[PDB]
Parts: sequence; C-alpha cells; structure tokens
Amino acid sequence: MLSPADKTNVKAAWGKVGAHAGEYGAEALERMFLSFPTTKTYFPHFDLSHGSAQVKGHGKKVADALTNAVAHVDDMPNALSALSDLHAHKARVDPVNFKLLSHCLLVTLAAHLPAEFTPAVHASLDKFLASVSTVLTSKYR
Amino acid sequence: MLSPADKTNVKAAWGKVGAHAGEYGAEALERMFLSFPTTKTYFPHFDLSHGSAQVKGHGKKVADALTNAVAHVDDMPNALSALSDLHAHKARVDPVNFKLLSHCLLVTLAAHLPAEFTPAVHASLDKFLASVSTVLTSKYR
Amino acid sequence: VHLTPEEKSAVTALWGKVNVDEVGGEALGRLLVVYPWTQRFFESFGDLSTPDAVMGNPKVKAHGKKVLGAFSDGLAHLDNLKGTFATLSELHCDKLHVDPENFRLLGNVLVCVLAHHFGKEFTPPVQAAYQKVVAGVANALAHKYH
Amino acid sequence: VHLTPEEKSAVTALWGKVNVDEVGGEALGRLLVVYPWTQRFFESFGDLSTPDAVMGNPKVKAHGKKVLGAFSDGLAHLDNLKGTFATLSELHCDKLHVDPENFRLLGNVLVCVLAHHFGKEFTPPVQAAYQKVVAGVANALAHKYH
Ligand code: HEM
Ligand code: HEM
Ligand code: HEM
Ligand code: HEM
Repeated sequence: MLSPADKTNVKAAWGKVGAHAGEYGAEALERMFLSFPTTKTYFPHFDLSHGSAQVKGHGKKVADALTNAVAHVDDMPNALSALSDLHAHKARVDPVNFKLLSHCLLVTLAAHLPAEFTPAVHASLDKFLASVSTVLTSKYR
Repeated sequence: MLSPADKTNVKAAWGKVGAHAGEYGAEALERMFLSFPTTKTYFPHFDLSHGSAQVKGHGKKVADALTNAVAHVDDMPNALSALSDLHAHKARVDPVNFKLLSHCLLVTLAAHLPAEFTPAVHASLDKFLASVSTVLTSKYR
Repeated sequence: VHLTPEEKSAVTALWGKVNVDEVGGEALGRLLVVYPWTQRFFESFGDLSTPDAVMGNPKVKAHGKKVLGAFSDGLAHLDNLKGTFATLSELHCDKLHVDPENFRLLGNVLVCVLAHHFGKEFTPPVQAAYQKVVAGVANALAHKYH
Repeated sequence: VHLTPEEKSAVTALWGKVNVDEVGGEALGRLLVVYPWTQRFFESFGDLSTPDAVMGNPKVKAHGKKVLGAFSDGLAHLDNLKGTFATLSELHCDKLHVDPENFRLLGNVLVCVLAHHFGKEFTPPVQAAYQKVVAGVANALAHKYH
C-alpha cells in the first residue's frame, strides 16, 4: 500500500510531468519496444516505426490513465475498474509485461526530471507503478 | 480474489492432504532446492541433504501455515499477519521465490492426489498460492 | 542442454512411457484453464467458457498433440534445441505473435501433468531434469524473436 | 553478449563519461532504498533507516564503488563475461549466499541511474544496449550457482 509520503511524492513528481505526460508515455513505449522486443507481440497492428502516430496516440492514452490514477490515488481500484476489465477480458496481456512498462516509465521520468527523481521519489514511483499494475491485472482469473 | 468455488476446491483438496501435509511440505522444499538451486541461498544454515530433519521440520511448519490459511481462506491477511511481518522484516526473501515454492507445491499435490488434481482444482490451488504469496509479501515496502 | 548423462537418461526413459496424445491435450487444456488469458490465441477453437468445455474441445486436444509432438521431437536434439526450433521460433514471433512467456507457462503446466500421470515415478531429481528441458525449450523457441 | 558493434560502441562511449565512484554509490544506495529487502546483506553497514541514512552512509558508498569497479572491468571483457566473473560468481554463491535476482534488481537500478545522469543522451537505443549488458553481467554472476 502507498503511504502518505508515497502519495505526496507521486503527486509531486507527476505534477511536474504536467503537459508532457503524453510525450513521456510515448517515449516509455518506444523504450520498451527496443529493450524488451517480446512486448511487440501485443501490437501486431501498429506501425512501431520511430515517430509512429499510433505509438504517439497510444502513449497519450496510457499517460491519461496514469494521470487519472494520480487524481484518484485514494480510490484507484475504482478509478481504474474499466481498464482492469479491458486488460483482463480483451487485451489479455501477460502480467510480466506490466513490470517491463513500469521500468521503462521510471527510465523516462528519470531522464526528464533530474531534480525530482530523488531516491525517495524513485521508491514511491516504483511502488505506485506496481499498484497500478496490480489493479489492471486483478480481474485476470 | 478467490471465488466461492475456489475456496471450496481448495478446502476439498487440502482436506485430502490430511496427516500427510508435513510430508508434502518437506517434499515440495526438496523439489524446490533441486529444481531451483538459487533458492538454497536462504538456507545456508540448514543441512539440505535428502531427508534432513531441518528440511523435514521446516516442511511441517510450511504445511501448518498453509492449513491455517485454508481455515481462514476468508481472512488470510489477518490469519497470516505475523508471517507477513517475519518475511518482510526478518527473512526478506525475494518475491520471485514465492512462485517457485508455489509451483513445487502444485507438482507435489499432483503426484500425490491424482484423482483430486483436476483442471478446475489445479486452477483454484494456483490462485490460492498466489493469494498466499501476495499476503506474505504485502509488507515488504 | 546442460543435462548430465544421468539427467539425460532420466528424461529419455520417462518420456518413452508417455502417451503424447493424452499428455499434449491435457497440458494445453490445463494451460487454457489455469491461465485464462492464454485463450487469446484460440478464439477460433470455440467454447472455452468452462474447464469442461476446454478439456472436451477437440480442437484443443488436437493442438495439444501437435505441440507435444514437436516438443517430443526436440528431445532428440537436446544438444541443439536452438537449431531444432529456429523455424518454429520465427513462426511464433512473425506469424503467431505469441509472447514467449507462454512457452514458460506451458513448460510448468507440462511438469504438473507429468507429475499427475507418473506419481511416484516423478521424483524430485526427475523433476529437476524436466525443469531444465522445459526451460531449455522455452529459451530455444524465444530465440529468434526480434 | 548479443551486442551489435554499434551497440558496443554506444555502451563504451557513454561509459567513458561515468564517474564510477559516484554512480557506484548511487546505484547501491538506491537499491537499498527502492527494495529494502536487499538490506538483508548489509546489517554490518550500520544505519540504513532512512533514505539519507542509506545514500550518505560511507560504507554503502565504498561498497558501491567496489561493485561498479568490478562491473567496469566486465565492460572490457564483454566477450567473456562468464570467464571474467567466475570467481565472483563462486564467492556470491558459496560465501555470501546472495540470491541472483539481486543482480537483476541492481542492473535495473543502474539503468535508471544512467538515465538520471545523462538525460536525453540516454536514448531509447542506448538503453536497449545497456539492458543487454546488465542482463549479461547478471547471468555471468549467476552462472556458478549450484
Ligand atoms: C500500467 C500500465 C498500463 C496502462 C496505464 C495501460 C493503459 C491502457 C489504455 C488507457 C489503453 C487504451 C484503451 C482504450 O482504447 O480506451 C490500453 C490499451 C492497450 N494496452 Fe494497456 N496499459 C498498461 C499496460 C500494458 C502493457 C504492459 C501492455 C503490453 C505490453 C499493454 C497492451 C495494451 C494493448 C495491446 C492495448 C490496445 C491498443 C490498441 O489496439 O489501440 N498495456 N492500455
Ligand atoms: C508458500 C509460501 C510460504 C509460506 C506459507 C512460508 C511459511 C513459513 C513458515 C511457517 C516459517 C517458519 C516460521 C517460524 O519459524 O515460526 C517460515 C520461515 C522461513 N521461510 Fe517462509 N514460507 C513461504 C515461502 C518461502 C520461500 C519461497 C522462501 C525462500 C525461498 C522462504 C524462506 C524462509 C526461511 C529462510 C525461513 C526461516 C527458516 C529457519 O531459519 O528455520 N519462505 N516460512
Ligand atoms: C512447447 C512449446 C510449443 C511448441 C513446440 C509449439 C509448436 C507449435 C507447432 C508445431 C505448431 C503448428 C503450426 C504450423 O506448423 O504451421 C504451432 C502452432 C501454434 N502455436 Fe505453438 N507451440 C508451443 C507453444 C505454444 C503456446 C504456449 C501457445 C499459446 C498459448 C502457442 C500458440 C500457437 C498457435 C496460436 C498456433 C497456430 C495454430 C493454428 O494454426 O491454428 N504455441 N505451435
Ligand atoms: C553488478 C553486480 C555485482 C558485482 C560486480 C559485485 C562485486 C562485488 C565485489 C568485487 C565484492 C568484494 C569481494 C570480496 O570481498 O572479496 C562484492 C562483495 C559483496 N557483494 Fe557483490 N557485486 C554485485 C552485486 C551485488 C548485489 C546486488 C548484492 C546484494 C544485493 C551484493 C552483495 C555483496 C556483499 C554482501 C558483499 C560483501 C560485503 C562485505 O565485504 O561484507 N553484490 N561484490
């Protein structure tokens, strides 16, 4: 569970993300595709080329969802219900892939928020992404 | 989240384990040590030789806790509070390992409860060990 | 694989007693049941709505036999699983879009089925050797992913 | 590793800019902070009660430098990691009893540290090369476990 500290940390760092969430979402996807190519098996229908509008479009969607989880940090299971359902019933992404995205999301933030990406914030953000991942995967079986 | 069918399935299966749970505890560990030799890193102080009383004794301990968990299938978090503490603050086993012991436990049950190890029961037990794992690793950070 | 002559014999010998037909249908059905999300590649198979429906589905059974078949043939090239599954590896990547993690899930399911079937015979030391093979096979199949 | 020449150059170029003393301390400190369970191996290090306690602990800093020192050497023998790391692998297993998963956690932490430090210079593709590298080291370090 996320502590008050964690919540402050996450709202703070995500606060800084601001209007760049979209671009950061897209960047995280690209890093994942390049480092963990097995993740591409879920996007056979996408142009995964550098600067793909599809990836760009997808990045915004993921960022918007994360932004929505920060906005409802005290009720994530409910704020994310719909997406939990989608992932469980349609997309059916294997759980291990969540940790790969999380990781690439951490890299992107680190690369963009040098001043806020402190040890403490890093830890809070990691626990956060783990929680989001747990929710999205909660209805799998 | 365990469904009513799951809880049933689990209580049935474990019901059959009976007086052999300790023995199955021991056998699972033995299978774990051999199949995933990295797990031995948490037992440097044990005699990991076949039929070692340390392994035997530990097997019992694990079985009993599993039993207790089946009994409180409804209140796991609370029934295993002390155990979650122990693992989080003392033992500090890496979470990847819980999946290895879980698998070895399935294999053991499979091998000993042929009639009872149906596909539906196999599914329930897996989810059960996953739930137990989650509980035992919930206070890690 | 990294199989000791002894571990090689243990694998080899148990396998000789395996009914590929039955084991393959069971491994694959159990996979679809324990890890429901794997059903994403078998929409065209039909009714997978229930354990009973999966285990009974003949499209499932027949696919199981084809999978264990190829697996079975791989045990003959334990010194080069990589070269043995190269084309199967490209196919799974390039045509099927199967996440290699699934290879791992099946491997584990496979081990549960063997235990299920051989009870006593499937000892800790025999499980260890099979674990190295399933790992080995999954690795070989994943090998040409890009 | 499975490093294209251009991947090997990119690893090497960036690594030239790294202050192993500093990155070492940062990576190890962050590991004990993000995955507190990893602290199990350092109870003789003293106070690790808070992030400041960890990040600033002279013992953690010194150890981190040692670890990254060994890692840097690894980067010059990218052709024979298993070879390079054999005695260390033996030590971690037989003497220290360090679960190899720790090596993957550290690899991930290190990649975040490089991202932290190099910003935009840590491009998607440079990250992909480092991912291959930290995985190779982790594997090399686990090779002698038994
Ligand atoms: C915490 C991490 C994740 C978040 C916040 C997230 C969120 C989303 C959102 C918001 C959508 C779009 C749904 C819509 O159309 O309204 C989506 C779709 C999708 N996601 Fe997830 N997801 C996550 C993890 C993953 C992972 C790890 C994968 C696989 C590597 C994945 C695979 C997909 C796929 C294949 C789609 C459908 C895309 C399309 O065809 O347009 N997701 N996700
Ligand atoms: C299925 C989930 C698990 C359960 C229910 C479980 C339960 C237990 C129990 C009941 C004890 C003994 C507590 C006491 O002495 O009062 C224990 C201790 C311990 N467990 Fe866990 N355990 C689980 C998973 C694991 C795993 C996967 C590992 C490592 C690979 C592990 C490592 C240990 C160690 C090292 C000890 C202390 C042994 C000793 O020094 O005697 N446990 N666990
Ligand atoms: C032991 C590991 C596996 C082996 C040796 C294997 C082998 C095969 C073989 C020999 C085929 C026949 C298709 C052809 O040759 O054109 C096939 C097809 C296929 N496999 Fe795999 N497979 C394995 C694991 C998996 C897993 C775990 C999944 C998904 C859960 C999967 C999904 C598929 C699908 C969707 C097809 C296409 C069948 C069709 O055309 O209807 N495979 N596989
Ligand atoms: C990149 C991977 C790593 C490398 C190259 C590395 C290298 C080293 C070296 C050179 C030493 C000193 C050897 C000696 O005392 O003779 C050492 C010691 C040690 N390492 Fe590793 N290490 C790595 C990862 C880790 C991790 C991730 C952990 C724990 C989470 C760890 C735990 C230890 C411990 C506990 C010691 C002994 C400390 C003491 O002197 O009391 N190492 N390591």
